[PDB]
Amino acid sequence: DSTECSNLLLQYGSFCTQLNRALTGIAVEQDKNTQEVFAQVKQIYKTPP
Amino acid sequence: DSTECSNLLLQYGSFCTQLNRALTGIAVEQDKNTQEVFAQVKQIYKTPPIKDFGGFNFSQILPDPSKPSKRSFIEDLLFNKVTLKFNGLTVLPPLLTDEMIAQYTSALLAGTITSGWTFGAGAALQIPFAMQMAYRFNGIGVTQNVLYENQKLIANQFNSAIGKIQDSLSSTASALGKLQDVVNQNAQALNTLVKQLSSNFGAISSVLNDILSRLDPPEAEVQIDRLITGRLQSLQTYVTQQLIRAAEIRASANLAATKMSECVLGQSKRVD
Amino acid sequence: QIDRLITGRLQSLQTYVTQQLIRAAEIRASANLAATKMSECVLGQSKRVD
Amino acid sequence: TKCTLKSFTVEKGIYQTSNFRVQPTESIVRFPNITNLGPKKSTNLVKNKCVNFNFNGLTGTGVLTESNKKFLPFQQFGRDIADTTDAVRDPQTLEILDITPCSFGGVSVITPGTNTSNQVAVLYQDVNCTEVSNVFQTRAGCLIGAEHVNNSYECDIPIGAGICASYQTSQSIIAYTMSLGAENSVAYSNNSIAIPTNFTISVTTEILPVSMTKTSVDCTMYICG
Amino acid sequence: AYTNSFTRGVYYPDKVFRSSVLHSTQDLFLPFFSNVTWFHPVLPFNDGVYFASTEKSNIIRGWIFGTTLDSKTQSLLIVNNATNVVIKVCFRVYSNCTFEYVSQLREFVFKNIDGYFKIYSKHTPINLVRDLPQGFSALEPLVDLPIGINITRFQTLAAYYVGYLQPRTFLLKYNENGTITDAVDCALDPLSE
Amino acid sequence: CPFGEVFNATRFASVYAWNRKRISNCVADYSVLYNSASFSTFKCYGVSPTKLNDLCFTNVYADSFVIRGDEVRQIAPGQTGKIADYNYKLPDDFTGCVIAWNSNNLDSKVNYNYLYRLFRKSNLKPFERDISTEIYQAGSTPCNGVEGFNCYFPLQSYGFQPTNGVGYQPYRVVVLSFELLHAPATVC
Ligand SMILES: *[C@@H]1O[C@H](CO)[C@@H](O[C@@H]2O[C@H](CO)[C@@H](O[C@@H]3O[C@H](CO)[C@@H](O)[C@H](O[C@H]4O[C@H](CO)[C@@H](O)[C@H](O)[C@@H]4O)[C@@H]3O)[C@H](O)[C@H]2NC(C)=O)[C@H](O)[C@H]1NC(C)=O
Ligand SMILES: *[C@@H]1O[C@H](CO)[C@@H](O[C@@H]2O[C@H](CO)[C@@H](O[C@@H]3O[C@H](CO)[C@@H](O)[C@H](O)[C@@H]3O)[C@H](O)[C@H]2NC(C)=O)[C@H](O)[C@H]1NC(C)=O
Ligand SMILES: *[C@@H]1O[C@H](CO)[C@@H](O[C@@H]2O[C@H](CO)[C@@H](O)[C@H](O)[C@H]2NC(C)=O)[C@H](O)[C@H]1NC(C)=O
Ligand SMILES: *[C@@H]1O[C@H](CO)[C@@H](O[C@@H]2O[C@H](CO)[C@@H](O)[C@H](O)[C@H]2NC(C)=O)[C@H](O)[C@H]1NC(C)=O
Ligand SMILES: *[C@@H]1O[C@H](CO)[C@@H](O[C@@H]2O[C@H](CO)[C@@H](O)[C@H](O)[C@H]2NC(C)=O)[C@H](O)[C@H]1NC(C)=O
Ligand SMILES: *[C@@H]1O[C@H](CO)[C@@H](O[C@@H]2O[C@H](CO)[C@@H](O)[C@H](O)[C@H]2NC(C)=O)[C@H](O)[C@H]1NC(C)=O
Ligand SMILES: *[C@@H]1O[C@H](CO)[C@@H](O)[C@H](O)[C@H]1NC(C)=O
Ligand SMILES: *[C@@H]1O[C@H](CO)[C@@H](O)[C@H](O)[C@H]1NC(C)=O
Ligand SMILES: *[C@@H]1O[C@H](CO)[C@@H](O)[C@H](O)[C@H]1NC(C)=O
Ligand SMILES: *[C@@H]1O[C@H](CO)[C@@H](O)[C@H](O)[C@H]1NC(C)=O
Repeated sequence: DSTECSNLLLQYGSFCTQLNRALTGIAVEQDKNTQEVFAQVKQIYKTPP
Repeated sequence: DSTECSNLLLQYGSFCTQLNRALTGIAVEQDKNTQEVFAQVKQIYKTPPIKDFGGFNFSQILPDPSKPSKRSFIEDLLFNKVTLKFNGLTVLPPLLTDEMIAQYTSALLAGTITSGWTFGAGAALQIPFAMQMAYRFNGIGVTQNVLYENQKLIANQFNSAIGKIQDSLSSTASALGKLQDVVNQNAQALNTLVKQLSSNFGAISSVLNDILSRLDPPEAEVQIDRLITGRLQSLQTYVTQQLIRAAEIRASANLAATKMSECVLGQSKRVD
Repeated sequence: QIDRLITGRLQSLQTYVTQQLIRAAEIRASANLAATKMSECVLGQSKRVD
Repeated sequence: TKCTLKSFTVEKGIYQTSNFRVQPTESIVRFPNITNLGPKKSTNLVKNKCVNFNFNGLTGTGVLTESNKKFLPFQQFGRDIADTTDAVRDPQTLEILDITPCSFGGVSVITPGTNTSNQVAVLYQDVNCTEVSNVFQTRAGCLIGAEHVNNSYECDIPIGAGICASYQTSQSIIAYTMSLGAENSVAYSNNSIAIPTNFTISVTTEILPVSMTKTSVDCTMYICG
Repeated sequence: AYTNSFTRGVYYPDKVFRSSVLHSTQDLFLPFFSNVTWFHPVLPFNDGVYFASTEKSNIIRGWIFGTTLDSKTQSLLIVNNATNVVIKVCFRVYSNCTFEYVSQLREFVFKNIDGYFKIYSKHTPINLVRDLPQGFSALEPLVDLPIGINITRFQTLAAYYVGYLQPRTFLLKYNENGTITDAVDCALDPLSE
Repeated sequence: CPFGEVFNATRFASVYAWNRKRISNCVADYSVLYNSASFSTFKCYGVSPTKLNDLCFTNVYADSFVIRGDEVRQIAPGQTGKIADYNYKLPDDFTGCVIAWNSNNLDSKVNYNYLYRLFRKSNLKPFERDISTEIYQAGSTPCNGVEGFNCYFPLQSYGFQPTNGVGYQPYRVVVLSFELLHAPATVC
């Protein structure tokens, strides 16, 4: 949270944007993993009493 | 094409032969992927001239000679669904042309229609398509008489089900999500790689001719070194991104090869 | 001078270990496939074609 | 290729030996009319020739050509995408030109292996070879030193764009559109079945890598020592 | 008597040409829906200023820019005139000449960047009076003079809107011709963000 | 840039009231100056006239006046004399050119009147200009705006006779001075 550092960082380019995009891709992939493994059932089934 | 930068880059070492080697590796891996997925047929199989496959209708997925590309109606629909040389970046053309891949799929499709699963095992042995569908019902546990007593109904269901795919592809947008995502990811990577050139990287200016022009060589060397290290870092990042994404697409391509083998060439008992 | 040398050699070692990780992931995929083959094709008879 | 492979014998294959960029000739500079009266020299322009050029302080190397795109009366030079100069209007004649990076691409040789022969067929990738035995244009570039045949065989060396090269008899390197496979139309009929009357058992080899060498690098001894 | 500055008030950032592409620019702009101070005098120049004026009889004349305007330090004195427009660093209104230049809704954008004065103008066939309708236009017909002073006065010599530019990024859509058909303001709204 | 109206000016100016022309907002083709074969002296200090045709300056001054031969050597940094102390003084870190040529054909007849200053209570600062015609007080007694004992008029005329020696004939002098700060520039 230093502006003097941030202005210098702007020169480097799209590195921070690239890293954020990669991490958010990993994040959505994790939800995709859990959904693919567990959401195999169309409708919730209850065992008889 | 700057000589002094060429020397300062030369002194870094073998980084670029290494980057070129990685990129050419993934490049040839892509051709291996396509050839492994589609080239599972020994010899291309022509379909018979008159289509009388026991009431089933394959006109949509079978190649049409009228089209110049000689690809099926649904394949042309899928091609239209997606929407696919600056400074040192080149895109090498795939070894198998799109027409060759269409020919591969046409061969596989003609083989599976005419000969069932025999052609995958060895010589293509032809069975009437109704009797082959009876074979497959025996495969799923239903006795074969169920097909013959209901052959017209099953034909109508299959024809209407194929018809539904055309509506789904033509009208519903973003049906081909994964493939379009691959194209977008590659375009994104190349675009950001080109954008990195404009980045200053801590030197007095990004454009290399300008930094050369208005400083003495001893002083200009330092600024040129900053530009070189930044650009080399960006290029290394692009190469490693390509390597990882190529690994992921290789996994998907192996899955496609396995599905092509286990499902097109033969009936599979693996549920789902 | 040692700073320049350290930075260069560190970058080289880093790219080497990253390429090694990726190659190891490829080899692990191949080894899992080989284990599946040894279990489904040697320890038994497999119906899944080709 | 022997140099770039660090060997005196290279195996059959296609190796990107180097890169090839057309070098610019007769660099030109242009600056608007000196109406108000240090000064800046200006010269005539060229067309369809890879040239280093200076337009109003903007330096670039490319082929200048006529452009159908119209600027607006105030815009000097244009960028199509990704901050790359793609068009530029000359300050003297007030005319827009399109800039295309003059042809460049990898040069890769095709060799059948040294011990087989010493022949090579050069491939200049994505270069319409109107410029630098028989010169054959292919959709993957230009092929120098490889005879083109009409018949087709199984692919031996992957050139690209559905074209492969191979060494065959006298004793020449030939490029051909690869054959996907043999063509047969299995005789379908609604009452015809082909039943096997015999069989051959066949053992085949499937080779699979399972491990690597367990390398361990001492970070400190490698970096400093 | 304020009045919201609408979409109008955006200018071409640089000379370059862009065809059918979206671009992001970071420099002084006039904020969307920012209540400009309609005047019906005295006006400061904290930074670059959007000046928009409507005259049926063209009463308004050139702008007398000045850092101090006390005859102690040099002014800018844009004036305009039937035959020509004359601008001097030095008629009825008065108050070491460095440079003089003579040459040939009414959008006007004036800004001083590293001593360079820049002017952007536009002419519109207005049909509704006393309101600037939200719409899009821009051009860069300018005169550059290396003054190197921070102007702080306008003293324009029948009502004119005046708004103040701020350094906020914009996203400008470009037509096939290369003109700026549309734009959005990044920090205006989370949707635009 | 209007170097023509400076160098080919029909009438010049006395050295005590030397003329200064500010060059601005123009492109200066200095090659016209050093490719000319009609100059006796072209001494540049701290600047290369053959190397500023692709250079810009934040400020350019052009000073023109008339002196005589043996006084051209005084138009240089670190000089002393009647001209250097009481008429026209250049700074020690002078950056510019001193251009002079014989003007006997123009400033000598048998009708121009060129003047120079004789006395001054202190030496001129660099680029200072004194045009006052007040009586110089050399002694204790104070003059009453009139010439008298220990009281002298400060200006004399040059005796530019066409038959004078070369060192006594008039020479027209142009002094270009340059400034290059981290500021905008208009002379390129
Ligand atoms: C199913 O296919 C198998 C294929 O392996 C087939 O078995 C083969 O049968 C042939 C025909 O008898 C065998 O060929 C002969 O083998 C004898 C040895 O037993 C040789 O002496 C023969 O050579 C003489 O005859 C030839 C033909 O007249 C001459 O050309 C030659 O010069 C010699 O004079 C001949 O090679 C063959 O050995 C077997 N193969 C094996 C592995 O046993 C089988 O018959 C087929 N079944 C059916 C029902 O079709
Ligand atoms: C700049 O953008 C404008 C607007 O998008 C383009 O204007 C339009 O361009 C088309 C094709 O050039 C014109 O169609 C043709 O119009 C002529 C008469 O103008 C007519 O005879 C033809 O049969 C055809 O219909 C269209 O008229 C034109 N619109 C106008 C003039 O209002 C323009 O093309 C773009 N610039 C360039 C260089 O493409
Ligand atoms: C297989 O399906 C195709 C596609 O519908 C049929 O071809 C169409 O048939 C209709 C008749 O109902 C014609 O009006 C269309 O012009 C045909 N072409 C297309 C592109 O729709 C074909 O007839 C079917 N097969 C058989 C044997 O009837
Ligand atoms: C710069 O000077 C050249 C020299 O004449 C001008 O070129 C002329 O341009 C007009 C414009 O249509 C043509 O009709 C003439 O044939 C051109 N003549 C030559 C000799 O080229 C040019 O227009 C001038 N440009 C500016 C901006 O003043
Ligand atoms: C290879 O095939 C091409 C097919 O175009 C042949 O080229 C044609 O040859 C005939 C007979 O010489 C000419 O009449 C045509 O004008 C040629 N067409 C073109 C496009 O060149 C070619 O001769 C064949 N070559 C060999 C060795 O068989
Ligand atoms: C309109 O403006 C022009 C300014 O250019 C005025 O004319 C100038 O008058 C001065 C004073 O004599 C001259 O030094 C300039 O040479 C003139 N310039 C031109 C271009 O003519 C003019 O007086 C103004 N008013 C009218 C009614 O034209
Ligand atoms: C390659 O050529 C050498 C002779 O130079 C020969 O000894 C060797 O057997 C050849 N290799 C093959 C695979 O034929
Ligand atoms: C190559 O260029 C020539 C002339 O520039 C042209 O006639 C020819 O059609 C071009 N061929 C290709 C494949 O681009
Ligand atoms: C007069 O103008 C010149 C520039 O033309 C400037 O250098 C100088 O400082 C100015 N004088 C004053 C007193 O500001
Ligand atoms: C006018 O002066 C210029 C120098 O600015 C000189 O080169 C030229 O010869 C002169 N014109 C004449 C002598 O007609």
